[PDB]
Amino acid sequence: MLMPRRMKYRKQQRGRLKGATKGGDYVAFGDYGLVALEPAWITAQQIEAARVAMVRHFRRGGKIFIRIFPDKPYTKKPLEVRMGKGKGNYVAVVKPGRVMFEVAGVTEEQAMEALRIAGHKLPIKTKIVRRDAYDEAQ
Amino acid sequence: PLDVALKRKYYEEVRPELIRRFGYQNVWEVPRLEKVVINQGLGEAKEDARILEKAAQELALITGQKPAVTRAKKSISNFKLRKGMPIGLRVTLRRDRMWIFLEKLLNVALPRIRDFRGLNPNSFDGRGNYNLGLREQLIFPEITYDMVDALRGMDIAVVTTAETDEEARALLELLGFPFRK
Amino acid sequence: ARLTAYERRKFRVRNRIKRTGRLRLSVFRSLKHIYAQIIDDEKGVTLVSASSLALKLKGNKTEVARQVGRALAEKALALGIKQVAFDRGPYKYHGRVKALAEGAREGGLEF
Amino acid sequence: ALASTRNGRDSQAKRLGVKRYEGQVVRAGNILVRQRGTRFKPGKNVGMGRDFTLFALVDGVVEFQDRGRLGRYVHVRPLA
Amino acid sequence: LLLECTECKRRNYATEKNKRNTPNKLELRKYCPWCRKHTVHREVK
Amino acid sequence: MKEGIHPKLVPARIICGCGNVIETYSTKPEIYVEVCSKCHPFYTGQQRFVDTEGRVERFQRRYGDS
RNA sequence: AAUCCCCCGUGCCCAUAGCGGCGUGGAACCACCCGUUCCCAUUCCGAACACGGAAGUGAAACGCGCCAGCGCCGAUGGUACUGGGCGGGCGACCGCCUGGGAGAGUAGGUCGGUGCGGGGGA
RNA sequence: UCGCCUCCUAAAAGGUAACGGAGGCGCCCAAAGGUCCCCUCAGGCGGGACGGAAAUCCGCCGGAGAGCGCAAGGGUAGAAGGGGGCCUGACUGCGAGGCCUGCAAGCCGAGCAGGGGCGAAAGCCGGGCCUAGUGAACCGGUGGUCCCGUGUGGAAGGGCCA
RNA sequence: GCUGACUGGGGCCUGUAGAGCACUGAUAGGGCUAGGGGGCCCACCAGCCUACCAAACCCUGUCAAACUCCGAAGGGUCCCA
RNA sequence: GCCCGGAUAGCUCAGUCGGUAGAGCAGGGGAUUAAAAUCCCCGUGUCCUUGGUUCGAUUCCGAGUCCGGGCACCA
RNA sequence: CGCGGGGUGGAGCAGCCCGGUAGCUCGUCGGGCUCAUAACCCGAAGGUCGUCGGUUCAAAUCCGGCCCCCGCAACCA
RNA sequence: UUCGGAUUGGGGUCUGCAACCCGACCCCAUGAAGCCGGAAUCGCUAGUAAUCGCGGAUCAGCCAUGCCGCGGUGAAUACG
Ligand SMILES: [Mg+2]
Ligand SMILES: [Mg+2]
Ligand SMILES: [Mg+2]
Ligand SMILES: [Mg+2]
Ligand SMILES: [Mg+2]
Ligand SMILES: [Mg+2]
Ligand SMILES: [Mg+2]
Ligand SMILES: [Mg+2]
Ligand SMILES: [Mg+2]
Ligand SMILES: [Mg+2]
Ligand SMILES: [Mg+2]
Ligand SMILES: [Mg+2]
Ligand SMILES: [Mg+2]
Ligand SMILES: [Mg+2]
Ligand SMILES: [Mg+2]
Ligand SMILES: [Mg+2]
Ligand SMILES: [Mg+2]
Ligand SMILES: [Mg+2]
Ligand SMILES: [Mg+2]
Ligand SMILES: [Mg+2]
Ligand SMILES: [Mg+2]
Ligand SMILES: [Mg+2]
Ligand SMILES: [Mg+2]
Ligand SMILES: [Mg+2]
Ligand SMILES: [Mg+2]
Ligand SMILES: [Mg+2]
Ligand SMILES: [Mg+2]
Ligand SMILES: [Mg+2]
Ligand SMILES: [Mg+2]
Ligand SMILES: [Mg+2]
Ligand SMILES: [Mg+2]
Ligand SMILES: [Mg+2]
Ligand SMILES: [Mg+2]
Ligand SMILES: [Mg+2]
Ligand SMILES: [Mg+2]
Ligand SMILES: [Mg+2]
Ligand SMILES: [Mg+2]
Ligand SMILES: [Mg+2]
Ligand SMILES: [Mg+2]
Ligand SMILES: [Mg+2]
Ligand SMILES: [Mg+2]
Ligand SMILES: [Mg+2]
Ligand SMILES: [Mg+2]
Ligand SMILES: [Mg+2]
Ligand SMILES: [Mg+2]
Ligand SMILES: [Mg+2]
Ligand SMILES: [Mg+2]
Ligand SMILES: [Mg+2]
Ligand SMILES: [Mg+2]
Ligand SMILES: [Mg+2]
Ligand SMILES: [Mg+2]
Ligand SMILES: [Mg+2]
Ligand SMILES: [Mg+2]
Ligand SMILES: [Mg+2]
Ligand SMILES: [Mg+2]
Ligand SMILES: [Mg+2]
Ligand SMILES: [Mg+2]
Ligand SMILES: [Mg+2]
Ligand SMILES: [Mg+2]
Ligand SMILES: [Mg+2]
Ligand SMILES: [Mg+2]
Ligand SMILES: [Mg+2]
Repeated sequence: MLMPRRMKYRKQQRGRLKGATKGGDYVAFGDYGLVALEPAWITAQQIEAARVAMVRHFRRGGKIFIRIFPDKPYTKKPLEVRMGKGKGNYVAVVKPGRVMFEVAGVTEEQAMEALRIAGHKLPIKTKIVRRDAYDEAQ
Repeated sequence: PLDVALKRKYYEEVRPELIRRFGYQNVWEVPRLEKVVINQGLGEAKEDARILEKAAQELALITGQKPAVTRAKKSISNFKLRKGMPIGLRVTLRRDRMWIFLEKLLNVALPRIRDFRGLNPNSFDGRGNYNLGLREQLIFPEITYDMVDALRGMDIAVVTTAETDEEARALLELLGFPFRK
Repeated sequence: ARLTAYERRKFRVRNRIKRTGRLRLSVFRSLKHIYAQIIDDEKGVTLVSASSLALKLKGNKTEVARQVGRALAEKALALGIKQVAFDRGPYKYHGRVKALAEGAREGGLEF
Repeated sequence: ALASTRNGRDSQAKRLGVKRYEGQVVRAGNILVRQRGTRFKPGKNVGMGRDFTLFALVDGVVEFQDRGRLGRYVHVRPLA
Repeated sequence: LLLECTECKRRNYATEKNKRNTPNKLELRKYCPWCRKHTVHREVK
Repeated sequence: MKEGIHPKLVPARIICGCGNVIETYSTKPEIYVEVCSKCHPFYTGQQRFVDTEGRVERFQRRYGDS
């Protein structure tokens, strides 16, 4: 689905969405990227919604990178009220300026119209990008 | 005794051959031979601690040293083995007593091994020491065959100052170690 | 293999001595000679020295040692030094090192 | 168990740490540092009790010493 | 198993712990008394 | 060597299919060895007695005369 | 005697002293080395520790150099964050002032420095 | 669920809540204690009869990832870890001065005296690497001792120390 | 009866924000490779191919209250004003 | 804390005028015309432990180990 | 959701408590007796212990997660 | 095991057009299971049962330990 195997701890505190993406952010694997303009918990099921929209969009062809991963467990109570925490029930924290997704090996006009679909499945505003000198060398 | 025929054979005619072959700026650089360590691993006597001191009596007789006993490092389930117990005898012999033992080994023991088309030459350990092991203990002259209750073999470690296998081979060859080539 | 047995026991006995905080009567002994040097730490400083080298004596290395002890006491006591602690370094207290130390009383002491 | 709550414990805080800082005047006996491992070793005129606890041996002032991979050190300087 | 050990005289003692089936013996060791100085001290009662 | 607990290890003589090995210096002097290989029977000082490989050799030999 | 240089101790800074490669040293120090009588040793072994030595060797170890492949150290500039003072946004969060200011990274650095004492040359 | 220990929450002193997130204790050891002396891990690669992923042995590499009786943390081979010899300081009489703290408790503690242990000594030694392994007081039991002893001598019963 | 909050200077203590991936874990893409998933040639040790399994290892790229090679601003405390 | 009763080869156990050890279902062997029962033979069981009593001790004195019932007590 | 019990050869049930050893009935397989089948007799085979993790030298056994099973409960409203 | 000779290695002999599949026999080597057989079950009343050898038919040869016969020695036990 997308999810770790093996966790150290089952549940973990919410924390803030403060700041800028802190890495990720420079477009390392592909010809075109999708970058986050807003912070959000992006869900294993939103990610896979986007991934499939793109493969469906081209031919089973192309190449797709993803590059954000849902390692943060997301609890919810049932309709109860208050005794303990839990349960269940996975997100990836995503700050502004991060490259998620990022396709390659496809025509610009394909990638861009697929990346546009892809971001319609996301809770945040997004930006399509290309690739650069600015994405350096390393 | 400081004489010991093999010791000699090493000094007169093994050393020079080695200097002639590899060629050596220094007297020390030419391989010496230190430490034959003999070691019997015996799970055989584990719950019986009596059987052991017979094996150490046997090892003494052929070595001329009483071995000390090795005891189990960690505890392992699958074959018995509390982390206490004696696993086997191990004797270090050097310096003369070493020699007088290797002589006997070359000229009597291995000859007495059933089959024996020769010592395996892949047992060199890559930094230039050599190891081998024997199935039965009665291939030695000091063992009378009526003093065997049960067969136990051992592991022999020939340690050498030779930095490499090649040189180490040469040393031992020249000393009369029969090799399967 | 890092940091040998020699250098462990080396440190081991120094450290213990160095806590009590006396002057240190340190002993180096080579296969040829035996030297002894009385140090005050926290100044990092040597005060009295004695060697089988600078005394140029020989024969029976132990007996040579008893002497370089008396040699140290005598020179040392001359500056007021009486109490110190025997470093013994990485050496068993025995033989040559024992001998220098039991030759280092008659003079400043407790060894 | 799992749900109701299996958690809920914690122990009392141990009020651990440094109790005298550099150049504070102390007296023989004052404990200087309260600590778990050997996190500061005893220095000049400084004792260590069986709970790893460091005290002044003498009246004086406390100096701190960072000896690199020899760890950190607390001494008391007399003029006691 | 709480431990109680007299010496020989004056029956006052000093107090110990061995909860256990060894040492199981007379359980005796040298101690200082309030009595005179440093006698033999055997376990009891 | 710790004095006690020990085999004597005194000079010896010793025997074989060969003559004596003067070397000895062993426990328990005057030992008789069954046979050695070195002394050159049985392998070294290669005798190659009794020698094998005859069984590919044979099938071709008495064969086509008959 | 100061000064310098080499060695031997022994401190200190605590890897800019490290690893690896290479080279070099035996007169003197030092080591390995000769032996196991004696003191003393090995859960077996004079390996180690110990003694009595002095024929040989700087092979090992140690010391001294030189190499930046690794390791270690590492700016300046710019950001992040932030004491204090103000704004903006439904929110998540964001910006301005003034003061403090990393981490990663880039440029580089580095094959140590040094105190006391001896021994020897100066 | 209720006392105790470890971690996080806890906002780089201490402290800090919730039917917040996770685990442990109610023991254990006459050696798992004191001292003197010695020794140094785990792992990996290579070699070695029965021996296998692992028993024991030999080589090189391996600054600690192992070990430290048990949870976790901190610590730790320049030992707190592993082996051995002597031993019982897992002493008695006290205790300068502090940590902590509403009280009462808890905790560390140099130093002096009596008599000892190990060590050539310097010295260390008032249990255990440390932080849980525990329970005011009142009632009473048992051992000792000097103290009290209802006219007096005893006894009854108390006190005091354990 | 000048010691106070506050403030200036100086020392020491700390492990948060930020960041990092050296530890503990998680983790995307690729490479190289143990064991095998056995296509099988075996059905003798063999035994090669892997657009599947894969440790470690290299390269790119990330995440963490109970991770830290690092680490501010501030905060505490003592001295002198 | 108590007193007492129970502890036996493989199981149940039955057995103290003290000098020797025992029986049924088991186990095995052997017979029994179909497969039970019923017949005939052999098992340290060191009879609940240690020191002590005399020739002798399952069985006698000092401590105990374990088990029950009915009592006790419990700051 | 909540508390309590369970999951082991084909079937039903022990063993888990107290770490090392998996047993009982039935079924199944091979022989026998019978003209034959059943009954009956003599032999045998067969479980990794729901599952994933952890503790230990060692886990059916001790601990945690998840998955099914059975039972209890769900009141003043 | 000087018991017992199954298996296997090598070497040959004879018949036969031909002995790989599938022959019998000789020699060297190899020497397996087997220490009187669970439940069960067969034969035999006298020259029988046991035990020992011999011939023949078929047939080139032969897997014959089979079958049909021949004699040597030679028991036990039947209350009922
Ligand atoms: Mg980055
Ligand atoms: Mg959401
Ligand atoms: Mg409600
Ligand atoms: Mg959108
Ligand atoms: Mg090799
Ligand atoms: Mg070598
Ligand atoms: Mg806490
Ligand atoms: Mg560093
Ligand atoms: Mg020289
Ligand atoms: Mg020379
Ligand atoms: Mg050299
Ligand atoms: Mg940097
Ligand atoms: Mg800067
Ligand atoms: Mg601000
Ligand atoms: Mg920087
Ligand atoms: Mg360097
Ligand atoms: Mg220096
Ligand atoms: Mg000089
Ligand atoms: Mg932490
Ligand atoms: Mg805090
Ligand atoms: Mg704070
Ligand atoms: Mg704080
Ligand atoms: Mg609990
Ligand atoms: Mg290893
Ligand atoms: Mg190996
Ligand atoms: Mg550790
Ligand atoms: Mg821990
Ligand atoms: Mg631990
Ligand atoms: Mg820890
Ligand atoms: Mg000890
Ligand atoms: Mg004594
Ligand atoms: Mg006080
Ligand atoms: Mg108080
Ligand atoms: Mg004290
Ligand atoms: Mg005293
Ligand atoms: Mg003494
Ligand atoms: Mg009351
Ligand atoms: Mg009372
Ligand atoms: Mg009176
Ligand atoms: Mg009266
Ligand atoms: Mg009266
Ligand atoms: Mg009274
Ligand atoms: Mg004022
Ligand atoms: Mg300040
Ligand atoms: Mg953060
Ligand atoms: Mg990491
Ligand atoms: Mg953090
Ligand atoms: Mg830095
Ligand atoms: Mg003022
Ligand atoms: Mg029956
Ligand atoms: Mg059937
Ligand atoms: Mg039937
Ligand atoms: Mg489970
Ligand atoms: Mg397991
Ligand atoms: Mg009601
Ligand atoms: Mg109602
Ligand atoms: Mg309603
Ligand atoms: Mg055929
Ligand atoms: Mg027989
Ligand atoms: Mg039969
Ligand atoms: Mg015929
Ligand atoms: Mg016939």
